[PDB]
Amino acid sequence: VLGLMGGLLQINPIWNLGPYKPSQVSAGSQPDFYMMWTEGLARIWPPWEFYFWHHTIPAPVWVAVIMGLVFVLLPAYPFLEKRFTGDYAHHNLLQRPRDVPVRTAIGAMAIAFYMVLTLAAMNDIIALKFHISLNATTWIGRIGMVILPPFVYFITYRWCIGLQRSDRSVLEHGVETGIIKRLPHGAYIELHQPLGPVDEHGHPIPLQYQGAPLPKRMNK
Amino acid sequence: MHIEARLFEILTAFFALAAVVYAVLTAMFATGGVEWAGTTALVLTTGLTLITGTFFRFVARRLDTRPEDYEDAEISDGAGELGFFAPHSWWPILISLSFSTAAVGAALWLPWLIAAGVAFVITSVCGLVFEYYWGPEKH
Amino acid sequence: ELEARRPFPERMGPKGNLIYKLITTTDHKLIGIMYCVVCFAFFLVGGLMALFMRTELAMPGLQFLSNEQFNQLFTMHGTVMLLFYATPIVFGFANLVLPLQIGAPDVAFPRLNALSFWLFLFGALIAIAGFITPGGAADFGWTAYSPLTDAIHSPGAGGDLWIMGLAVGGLGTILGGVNMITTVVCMRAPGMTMFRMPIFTWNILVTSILVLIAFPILTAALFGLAADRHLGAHIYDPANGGVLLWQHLFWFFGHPEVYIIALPFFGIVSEIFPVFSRKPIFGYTTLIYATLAIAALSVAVWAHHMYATGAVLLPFFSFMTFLIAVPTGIKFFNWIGTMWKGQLTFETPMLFSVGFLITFLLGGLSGVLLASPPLDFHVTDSYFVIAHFHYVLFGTIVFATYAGIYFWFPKMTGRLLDERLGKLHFWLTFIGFHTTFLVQHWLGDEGMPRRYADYLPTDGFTTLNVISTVGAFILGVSMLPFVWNVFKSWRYGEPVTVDDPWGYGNSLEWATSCPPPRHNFTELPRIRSERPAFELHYPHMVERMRAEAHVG
Amino acid sequence: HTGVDVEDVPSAEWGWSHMPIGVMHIGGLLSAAFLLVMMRGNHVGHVEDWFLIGFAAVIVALVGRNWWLRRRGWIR
Amino acid sequence: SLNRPNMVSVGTIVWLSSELMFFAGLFAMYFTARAQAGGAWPPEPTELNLALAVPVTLVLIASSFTCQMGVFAAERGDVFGLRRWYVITFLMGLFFVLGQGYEYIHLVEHGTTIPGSAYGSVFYLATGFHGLHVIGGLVAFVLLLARTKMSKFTPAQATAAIVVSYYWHFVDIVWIALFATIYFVR
Amino acid sequence: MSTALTHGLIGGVPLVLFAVLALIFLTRKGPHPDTYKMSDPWTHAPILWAAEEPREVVIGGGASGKW
Amino acid sequence: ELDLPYGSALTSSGRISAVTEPGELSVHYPFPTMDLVVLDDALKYGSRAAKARFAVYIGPLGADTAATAREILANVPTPENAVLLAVSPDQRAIEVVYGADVKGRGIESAAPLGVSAAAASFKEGNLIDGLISAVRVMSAGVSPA
Ligand code: HEA
Ligand code: HEA
Ligand SMILES: [Cu+2]
Repeated sequence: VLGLMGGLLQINPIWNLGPYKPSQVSAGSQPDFYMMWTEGLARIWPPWEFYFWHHTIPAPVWVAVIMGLVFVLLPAYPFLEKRFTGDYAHHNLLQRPRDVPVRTAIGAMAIAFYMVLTLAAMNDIIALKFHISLNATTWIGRIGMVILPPFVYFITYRWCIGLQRSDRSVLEHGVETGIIKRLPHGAYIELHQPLGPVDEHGHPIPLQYQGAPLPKRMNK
Repeated sequence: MHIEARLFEILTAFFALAAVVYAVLTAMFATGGVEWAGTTALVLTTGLTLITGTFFRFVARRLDTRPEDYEDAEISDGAGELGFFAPHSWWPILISLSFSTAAVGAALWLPWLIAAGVAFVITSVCGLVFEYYWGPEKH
Repeated sequence: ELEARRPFPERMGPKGNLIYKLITTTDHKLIGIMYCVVCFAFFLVGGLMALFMRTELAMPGLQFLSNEQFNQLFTMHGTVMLLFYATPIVFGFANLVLPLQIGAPDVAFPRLNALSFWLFLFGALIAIAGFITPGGAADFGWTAYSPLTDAIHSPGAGGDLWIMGLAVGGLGTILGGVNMITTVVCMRAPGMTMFRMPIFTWNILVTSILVLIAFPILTAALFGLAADRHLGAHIYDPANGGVLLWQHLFWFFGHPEVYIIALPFFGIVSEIFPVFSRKPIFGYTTLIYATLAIAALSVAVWAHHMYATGAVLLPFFSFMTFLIAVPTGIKFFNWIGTMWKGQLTFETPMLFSVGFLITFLLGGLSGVLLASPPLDFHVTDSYFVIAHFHYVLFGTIVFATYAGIYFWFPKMTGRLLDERLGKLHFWLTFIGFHTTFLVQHWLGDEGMPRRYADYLPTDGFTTLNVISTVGAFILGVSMLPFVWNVFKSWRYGEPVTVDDPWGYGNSLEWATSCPPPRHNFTELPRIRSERPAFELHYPHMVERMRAEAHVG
Repeated sequence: HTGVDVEDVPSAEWGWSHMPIGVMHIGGLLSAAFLLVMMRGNHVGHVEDWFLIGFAAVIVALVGRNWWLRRRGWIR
Repeated sequence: SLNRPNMVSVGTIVWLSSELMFFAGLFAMYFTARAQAGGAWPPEPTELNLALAVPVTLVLIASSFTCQMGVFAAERGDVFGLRRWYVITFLMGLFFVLGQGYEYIHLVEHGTTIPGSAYGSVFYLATGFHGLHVIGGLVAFVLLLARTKMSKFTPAQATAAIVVSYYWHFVDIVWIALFATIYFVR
Repeated sequence: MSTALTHGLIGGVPLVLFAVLALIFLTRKGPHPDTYKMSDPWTHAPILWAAEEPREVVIGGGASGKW
Repeated sequence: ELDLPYGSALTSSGRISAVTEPGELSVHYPFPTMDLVVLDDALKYGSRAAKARFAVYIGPLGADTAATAREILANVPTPENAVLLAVSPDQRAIEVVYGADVKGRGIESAAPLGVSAAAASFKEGNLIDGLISAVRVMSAGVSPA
C-alpha cells in the first residue's frame, strides 16, 4: 500500500516553492496534519496580553501552557481514573466501549475538540473552496471550541445507554426474524427465535449478560 | 386486481384524448405551429398510465380471486404467513449522507467531492443490498 | 373484582430510550412523528422570514433591510413554506395513519421509508445553507424565471445549493410516493375491498400518482439548468425557444404540486366531519369520482399561469380551468350535506374544519375570478394573486393540519390535548389571519405589484400595509399556545385508557388500543361497510344504517 | 462504584457509569462565563457579540432549568 | 396471506413509469430548439457516423434476448445458467457503452461540444443520461451476481433477477426510441 | 404616518388581544373532577394502585390505627 | 353475557373495546394531577430501594377490617412479596398488611410508624398527602433482601 500511494500520489513538491527568503510568503502555510491542532489553537485563541512594569507577556505563551497541559494530561490519565473511580484490581478482560458510558463520552468529547482544532487550521482552504467568510470561520471555530465538546458528551452518553438497552431486549426475548403471521383471529406476531432454553408455553427464559456481543441478524 | 386496472385505463383514456386535442388545436390557431413542449409531456404521461394499466391488466387476467378483491369473505381466509418485513436497519441514513455529499459537491463545482460522493453511494447501496444475505464468518 | 393500576402513567421514559431507536427505526409511526416535528421547525423558520418581510414593508423607506436581502427573504420564504413544510407533512400524515386505516401491519418497503425521510431532511438542510455564504441565498423568485437564473445574471453560490437541495428532496418524495402506492395496492385486510376503504386513503393514492407524474420532470428541468450554469450548455437561451420552454416545463410541474398538497387535507376534513356530526359521509362514491376528476384535470391546465406572455392558446386553458372548478363544488356540497341535520358538537377539530371551509370558499371564489384572461390582464403579478393563494394555502394546510393534529394526537400518544388552549389558539389564528390578508385585495387592485421592497409616500397604500403587518404579528404571536399545549400535554395531560376517545368513530383505526402496539393490531373486526369501528362499538345500529341509507 | 441503579443503566456493574451533577452544572456556568469574557478587545464589530450573548443565555437557561427541576423533586 | 401478485414487481413498475417521465422532460428539451434552427439544423461541423451507431444498437438488442434467457433459466431453480447468461449480458452492455464513449471522443475531436452549439448541447445531454442509466444497470448486474454467490437460492433471488431483467428491458427500448429520433428523423 | 404610533400599534395590539382572549378562555372550568374533601363521604368506586416496579396469600404481619 | 355499558364490546379476543363521548375523561380521580404524580414517584422509587411492591387502597372495609384487608392483598400481582396500605375514610380505619416473603427485613418496626404518620396527616384532611408520608416512611424502613 505504501509503495502504491508513494508512486501514484504527489506529496511535498518543493520545486514549485522556492528557497526560503525572509521577505516573501504564500497563502497556504499549514504544517502536516499532526501539528495542525497546534496551529489552529494559535489561530483561534483571543489576543490577551499583559503589560506590567518594564515587561511584556505576549499571546503565544497561552498556546505554550495549553500545549504543555495537554502533554501532561495525556500520560497521567490512568492514575486520575483510578483515583476517581476507586478501583485498584487486576484486569485481563477488556471492556466493550458501550459498557463504560462516562469514559466513552470523555473520549468522544476529546476527539471532537481535536477535530475542531484541526479544522480551524485550514481556514483559508475551507473559506476559498466552500464559499464562506474568513472571519466567519474564525468565530465558528472560536465558539465551537466551547459548545461542541459538551454536546458530543451528552449525545455519546445517551447513545451508549441506548445500545445497552438494545442488547438487553434481545437477551430477554429472542432474535427478531422479520417474518409476520396473521393468527386467524386477525393478530400480527413477528416470530422471534430463542437463544437458549424455552419454558412450557414456548416463551424463552431470559439469559444473563456476560459482556459478550450478541447476534442481531438471523443470517449471521 | 380488477379495480386498479380500470382506474388506470380511465386515466390513460383521458390523457390520450387531451394530448391529441391539444396537438391538433395548436397545429392551427397558434402563433408558431405545434407547441412541442406540452405535447411531449402529455403523450408521455399517457404512456406512463398505459404501462401501469397494462401490467395490472395482465396480472389480473393471470390471477384467481383474492380475499382482498373478494367480498363475502371472513378473516379466517387470510390466515397464513405474510412476507419478510425488515426490522431495524441503519443503512438508509448513510445512503442519504453519501448522496448529500455528492449533491453539495455538484453544487459547488468540486470534482473530488463528486468522486468521493459517488464512491460512498456505491458502498452504502452495496451494504444495504447485502444486509440480510451475508453468511457467518469463516474463521 | 379489583384490578391493579398506576396513579398516573409514566411521563417521559427511561434514559437512552429514543436516540438509538431514532437512527435505526423502520416503523411508520415513529417516522410520522419525526416528519411532523421537523416540518413544524421549518414552518417556524419560514414564518420568521415572513415577519421580517412585513416589518420592512410597513413605513415607506428602507429602514433596516436592503434590496438583495429582501429578494432573498421572499425567495427562501416561498421555497421553504412550499417544499420543506407541505409536501413532507403530507407523507407524515400518510405514514401515521394509512396502514392503520387499511388494516396492515406495516408499509410495503420499510427501509425505503427511512431513506425518504433522511433524504428530505438533508436536502432541506443543503438548500437552506446558503445564508452562511457571504453573498446570501437565492435571490430570484420562487419560480426561477427563464434568463434571470442564468450564469450571467444571478452568479452567486446560493442558486447552486438551491438547485441541488431541490433535486435531493424530489428524489425523496418520489420514493415516498412509490411506497404509498404499493402499500395501498398490495397490503390490505382480508375483508375490505377498495370501495370500503376510507376517503383519506383514496386521496393519498391519487396524490401519489400525481407525485409520480410531476416530480421527475422537475428533476429533468433542474439538471438542464445546472448543466447550463456549470458548462454553458445553451439550453435556455432566448435565442432558441429557451424563455418559454422553462416556463412550460416549470408550470407543468407546479400546478400538480398545489393539487398534491391540496387533496389529502380534503380527505382529512372529510374524515373528521362525520365523527362530530354523528352521521355517515354524504355521497361516498360521489366524493371518490370528484377526486378522480380533479386528479385527471389538474395536469391539463398548467398554462393559466402564463396569460401575460401572449404566447399561449387562451381559450383552451381558460375553459379547462372553468371546468376544474366544478368537482370542488360537488365536494363542498357533499361536506355541507354531511353536516346537515346532525347533532353538532364543536371540539377543536370540528372548529378548525369549519374555519377551513370558510377560508377555502373565499379563496376559491377569488381564484375562479382570477381564471378569466381579461381580468388576469390587470390583476396578475399583483397582491390580489398573493391574497388568493394565501387564502387557499392557509385554509387548506394550516387549518386541516391543526385539525388532524388535534384529532389524532391520542391515537399516537395516549394523551389528550387541552381544549381551552385549543380554542384560544383557534381564535387567535382566525382573527390574525383574516386581518392580515383581507386588505391585500384592495391593495393590489390599485397598482401595487408583488415582490417590491420599497415604495414612495406619494403613492397611496401606506395604511393597508400597516394593517397587514399588525395582522402578521398577531399571526406570529398565535403560535405560543399551540407549542405550549404540545409541550405540556405530551408528558402530563389527561390519559386515554380506552379506544376511540372521540366516540362514534370510523375507519378501523379506532378499533385498536389508543397507543397502538407494534404491528398495530391484536385482532380485527369483520368488515362489511366503510364504518367498521362504528358497527363494532354499536352493534344495535346496523339495521338502522342499512334501512334508512337512501332517504336524502 | 459510587452508584447508579440498574434500571437506569443496565450495565452499571461492568464499568464507570456515573458522574456527579455539580460537575456538569458548574462546568456549564464556567463555559458561559468564558463565552461572555471572550468579547474583550472588541475588534470593530458587533455581529459576533449577539451570537456570544445568545449562546451564553441559552446555556444559563438550560443549567437553571435542570437545577430548579432537581431541587423540587421533579427529577428522581 | 402472501397475496400472489408480487410486491417488488409493482414497486419496480411504478418507478419505471416515473423514470419514463424524466426522459419525457429530456425529449421536450430536445424537440424545442429544433423548430428554431431552420434549414440544415445540424450545423456543418457535425456529421453523424452511421457506420458505428447501428452495431451498438444491435448489440443492445441482442443483450435484451440474453437477459430474457437468463430470467428463463432463473424461474426454474438453477443458478449457473443465470450466472452465465448475466455475465454475457454484462459483457455486451459494457461493449455498448465503450462504443458510445468512442463516438463521443471522435465527435468532440473535430466538432460539436457542449458549450459550442445548441445541437451539441441537446445531443450530449440526451445521450449522456441514457449512458448513466446503462452504467447503473451494469452495477445492478454485478450486485445481483454477488448476492447469488453469497447464499442459498430461494424465490427472493428469482424475484430480484426478474425485476432487474425488465428494468434493463426498459432502458433498451427507451434507447431504441432515442436512436430512431436522433439518427433517422433528424 | 407618525412612526411612533405605527410602532406603537404594531407592538401593542397583538399583546392586548392576547390578554383579552386569555382572560376569556383560560379562566373557565376544565373537565377534571374537582378535588375530594374528606369532610364529606366517599362515593367514588374503590381504588387500588400498585407499584409495577419489580418485573417478573400467606400473610406475614399487620398493623392498625383509627386516626 | 354481561352488560357492557353502552360502547363496550367484546372482541374476537378477550379484550374489551370501550368508548367515551367527546367531552369527558376516562379516569375520574377526585385528586389533582400534581399530587398523583408525587404519589406515583413515591410508590415507585420507594419500591426500588426496598425490592417489594407497595400498594394503596382507599375503598371501604365494611367487615372485620384486617380480614378484608388480607382478602384484598390477593390482588397485587405478587402478593407474597408486597406491602399493602388500606384506608377507609368513612370508617376512619387504617390497615397495613404484609406478605410472607417480605418479613425479617424490618417491617413490623416500621408499620406502626407508617400508621401513626398517616393518621397524624389525615387528622387535618390530607388524604393523598398522608398516603405519601406513610409510603415514604415504610419504604425507608424496609430493607432489601
Ligand atoms: C393549495 C392550493 C391552490 C389551490 C387549491 C388553487 C386553486 C385554484 N387556483 Fe391557484 N394558485 C396557487 C395555489 C392554489 N390555487 C398558487 C401558489 C399560485 C400562484 C403562485 C405563483 O405564481 O407564484 C396560484 C395562482 C393561480 C392563478 C394565476 C395567477 C397568476 O395570474 O399569476 C390562477 C388562475 O389562473 C389560479 C386559479 C386557481 C383556480 C381556478 C383554482 C380552483 O382550483 C379553485 C376552485 C375553487 C372553488 C372553491 C370553487 C368553489 C365551488 C363552489 C362553491 C361552486 C362555485 C361555482 C361557481 C362560482 C362557478 N391560481
Ligand atoms: C404554504 C405556505 C405559505 C405560508 C404558510 C405562508 C405564510 C405567510 N406568508 Fe407567504 N408566501 C408563500 C407561501 C406561504 N406563505 C408563497 C408561495 C409566496 C410568494 C412566493 C414568492 O413570491 O416567491 C409567499 C409570499 C408572501 C408575501 C409577499 C412576498 C412578496 O412580496 O411578494 C408575504 C407578505 O406579505 C407573505 C406573508 C406571509 C405571512 C404573513 C404568513 C403567515 O402565515 C406566517 C406567520 C408565521 C409565523 C410568524 C411563524 C411564527 C414565528 C415565530 C414564533 C418566530 C419564532 C422563531 C423561532 C423559534 C425560529 N408571504
Ligand atoms: Cu405569470
